[PDB]
Amino acid sequence: MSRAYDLVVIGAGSGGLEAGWNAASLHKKRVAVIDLQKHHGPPHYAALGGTCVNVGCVPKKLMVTGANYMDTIRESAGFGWELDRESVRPNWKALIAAKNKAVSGINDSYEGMFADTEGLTFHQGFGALQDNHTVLVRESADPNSAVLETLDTEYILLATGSWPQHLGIEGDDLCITSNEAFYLDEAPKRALCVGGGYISIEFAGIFNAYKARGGQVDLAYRGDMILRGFDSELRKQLTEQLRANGINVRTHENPAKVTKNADGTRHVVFESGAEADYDVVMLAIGRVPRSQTLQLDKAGVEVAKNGAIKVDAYSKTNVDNIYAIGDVTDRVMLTPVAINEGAAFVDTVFANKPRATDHTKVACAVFSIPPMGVCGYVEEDAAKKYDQVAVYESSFTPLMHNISGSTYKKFMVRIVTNHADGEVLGVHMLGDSSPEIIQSVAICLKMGAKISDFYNTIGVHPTSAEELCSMRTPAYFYQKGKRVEKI
Amino acid sequence: SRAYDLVVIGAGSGGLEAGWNAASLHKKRVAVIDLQKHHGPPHYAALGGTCVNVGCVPKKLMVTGANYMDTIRESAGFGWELDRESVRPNWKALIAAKNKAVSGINDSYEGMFADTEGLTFHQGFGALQDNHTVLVRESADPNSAVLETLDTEYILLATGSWPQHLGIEGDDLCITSNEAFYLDEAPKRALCVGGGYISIEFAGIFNAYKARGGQVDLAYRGDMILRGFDSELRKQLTEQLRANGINVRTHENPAKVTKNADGTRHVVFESGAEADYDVVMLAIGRVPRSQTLQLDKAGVEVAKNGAIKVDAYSKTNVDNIYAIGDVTDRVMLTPVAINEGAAFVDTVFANKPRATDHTKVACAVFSIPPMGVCGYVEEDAAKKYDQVAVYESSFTPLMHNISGSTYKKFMVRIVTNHADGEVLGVHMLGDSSPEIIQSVAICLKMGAKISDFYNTIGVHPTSAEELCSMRTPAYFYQKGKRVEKI
Ligand SMILES: Cc1cc2nc3c(=O)[nH]c(=O)nc-3n(C[C@H](O)[C@H](O)[C@H](O)COP(=O)(O)OP(=O)(O)OC[C@H]3O[C@@H](n4cnc5c(N)ncnc54)[C@H](O)[C@H]3O)c2cc1C
Ligand SMILES: Cc1cc2nc3c(=O)[nH]c(=O)nc-3n(C[C@H](O)[C@H](O)[C@H](O)COP(=O)(O)OP(=O)(O)OC[C@H]3O[C@@H](n4cnc5c(N)ncnc54)[C@H](O)[C@H]3O)c2cc1C
Repeated sequence: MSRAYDLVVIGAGSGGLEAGWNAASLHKKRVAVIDLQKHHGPPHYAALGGTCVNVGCVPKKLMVTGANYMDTIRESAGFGWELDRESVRPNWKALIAAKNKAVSGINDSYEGMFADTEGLTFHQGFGALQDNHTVLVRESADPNSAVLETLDTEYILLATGSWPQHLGIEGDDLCITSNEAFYLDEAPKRALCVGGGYISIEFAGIFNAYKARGGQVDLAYRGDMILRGFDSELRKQLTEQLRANGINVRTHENPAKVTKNADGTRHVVFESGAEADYDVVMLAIGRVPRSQTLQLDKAGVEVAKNGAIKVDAYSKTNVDNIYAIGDVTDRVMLTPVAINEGAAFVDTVFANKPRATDHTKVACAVFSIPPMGVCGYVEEDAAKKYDQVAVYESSFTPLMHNISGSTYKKFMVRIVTNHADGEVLGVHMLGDSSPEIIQSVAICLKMGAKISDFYNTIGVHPTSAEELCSMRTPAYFYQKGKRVEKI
Repeated sequence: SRAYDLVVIGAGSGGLEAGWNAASLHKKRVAVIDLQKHHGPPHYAALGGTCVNVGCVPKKLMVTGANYMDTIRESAGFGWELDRESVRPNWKALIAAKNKAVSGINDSYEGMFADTEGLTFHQGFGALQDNHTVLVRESADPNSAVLETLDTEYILLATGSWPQHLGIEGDDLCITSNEAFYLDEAPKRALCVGGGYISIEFAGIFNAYKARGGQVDLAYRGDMILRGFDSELRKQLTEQLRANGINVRTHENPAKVTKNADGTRHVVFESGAEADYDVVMLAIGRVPRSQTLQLDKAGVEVAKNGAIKVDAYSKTNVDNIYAIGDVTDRVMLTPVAINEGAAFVDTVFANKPRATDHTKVACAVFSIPPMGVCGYVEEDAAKKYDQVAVYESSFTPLMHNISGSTYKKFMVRIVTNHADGEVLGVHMLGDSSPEIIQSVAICLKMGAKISDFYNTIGVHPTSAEELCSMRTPAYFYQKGKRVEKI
């Protein structure tokens, strides 16, 4: 045309593909999506479908599902299931092969999508900017490589995601990150997860279920407690449940130096001086916005210090026809948020239905064993926003577990309210099914539920979630930031 | 004045709520009567009620156990190697573990009466001599020994319900869920008669614990199991029941049951079909247990079937006699019984009249896989509103590509009033739907409309996030008539 394409998307991931397909399918726009690869795995790891499909949500969940069988096969003994317990063994190679066929199945569906959505096209290569109206598809991330394509477009959407952060330390190249974790051929007998975030804890559980019999999994983390940013009672009890299933949680610990040993194992010396030896050292310390090879200065797009592309409520940049979504904008790095921003962008730009994504009261899960589901503010946050805050709590060991022998499995729910009017500002739980229970709780929190709304619903019995409906009396309060006990 | 403020007959889910709140909160003298102090034969229930003893608590423990059959099966896909021909379910170990759990709850209740001043337990069959005198006797027989007499200002009858029997010959050789909890061996061939949640729940428990060559038959008169639930989910669940090995026999009803020389029972079906089974469990319905209470000499009205007629506030036609829970036959679930017990104590001793909302009650079926349901079924909703829109999803979770249980479809169906978008009912089939529905009911009590579901951001990867993903109706009921175009 007077512009060959309507939109060029860089990144065929969660947001990118939502954006790309609705603009084409619903609005009949000519959309080009660029990505580095068509199927998961090395060298790029992510591919069509993004990080979540390929080296993220979907494979980690199957791998956590697989890991959960260590506890359910142990637990069947208390309900009468007799089996030769000595014969039980995990097979990591069997897991990675089924995960690999599941993930490649998805990859093949996306190809089909493009095949029958007129106006939608996959362009493979490294996307980079020439100016706000020309996108280059290059052979490599290097600015000097052969340009394969030069796409002239009206609108540019940048949806390139995140990448694993590294440690500055000597030996970093002898460490893997979650990307490689998915493709290991043998499960580590001893593994060090470093970081205290959800990817670290989730991977500590997987390695723990699949390790060989004298194995050990350590999780090292700089802070005082893992999962900073979560409810602190929940973070204390998940540390105890983790410990109870054998992960050695070593807080205030950080790698100093990693050295290759003769046999292959790595030798970590910790900043404390402490040193040990592991098959695998996996760094899960952070995820950084992946903006650096796009040549954003060619179009003049502004980025933050950490690389986040700065965007307004509507995801637009400081260049009027360039928008950005997902992890590269560094707001809430979760797939369903990337998708939502993906959809709000097409309503705004092509459907003149201007929406901004609401990044408040976004629920999320940690698929540790046992998992967590969390939504809204933590009481220390609430205590510096509200005047009168009430904290309701409840703790119990599912009766099941007095029969299965994992008596350490306390289900726990913490509700944080604004005590002036009873509106629920946060709901935090630890225990099985909590990922599933919290979905619909977020529906209540977006509606503006009060604690009355919760204790007046008749419970479904016998369930864990019926605790939600039984917390009538506050456990303690915060009169103006200070933990009070009567308000 | 009277010796007692309240005499509760039936120390179950409703009555223990009612007696402990009136004593502990209001400082009343409450006398609570039950037939025994510990679960088990001969009366099965005991202090704590049918749920604690021969109900929700044991059954859920037995379903959780039944479920390991599926998870040890399914673990192979994720790389767990096991000597799979060594796996044997042991019933006696299940029942024992169950019995140890229930007895400990029974002992909690010993403790509760020990420290609540004013609450006491009196053991025997309670029966009415007039509207201020309750008599505790040795047995249901009117001419049995009167162990003690209680003079009271109010009476609350919370006596529950009991298995419905089939009038056929051989009915004396069928068991019901009461005896199912106390069986010695797993039945290898079991017949579960009934299309309801108890029938389907026990068929799934027997299917997992039976001996290797066995079979569970689920027989029902109707056309499809689980009358009252969403039809599509009744349709889907039957397949998944069959896929795990249950011979589901619809349009079937025992006509006659006889004993065989080895004490297996022989059933002659109304179809002329014939079959032998170790156990024939009648789970055809629950009937209000009002018949031994001598309600007639206190002038109390019962319905045809035996429900004690009570108004919104659980008050009978006799001003100081109330009845709550199953015996009133409003919604026979435990949290409703409990709720009515607290409402009654507010109405009578706090004089804050409350009445129980029996309208948007969520309920779960702990079948394999389970169900979580709440609100209107589209057929009912379409009778009340003339623009209903039905939304629906089903997907097989990826886990189940890898586990091999590819028959396990998760399914959610939302029924709305299309005019305002108010959500009238949410119906789910699949694992965790009991848990997910609890919070869906909170939404539904607060008046959630469908845009509230889909404007929420999803928690990925979970089945629950499908709730937030339905923007388009599948069809509609225009003025009672189904239409897919309004
Ligand atoms: C181990 C792990 C676990 C996770 N678990 C969860 C979970 O359970 N739930 C959840 O919601 N979130 C989870 N996430 C995060 C989730 O993956 C992301 O929020 C989501 O994928 C971000 O969407 P996005 O659109 O920003 O980018 P992505 O899906 O990251 O899209 C990135 C895409 O851009 C491509 N790309 C990059 N540079 C270029 C270029 N120059 N040219 C062309 N293409 C390029 C990448 O190859 C490509 O796949 C997890 C992530 C990890 C790593
Ligand atoms: C097999 C089965 C499974 C169930 N599963 C569930 C479930 O998972 N969830 C759920 O919510 N509900 C379930 N229910 C139903 C639930 O058990 C009942 O709705 C509930 O317990 C009834 O409460 P109630 O207070 O009316 O009476 P109950 O709890 O039945 O209490 C009855 C009490 O009355 C006593 N009694 C009777 N007559 C007399 C008398 N003359 N004198 C003295 N004592 C007397 C009984 O012995 C006694 O325990 C289940 C029921 C059954 C049987």
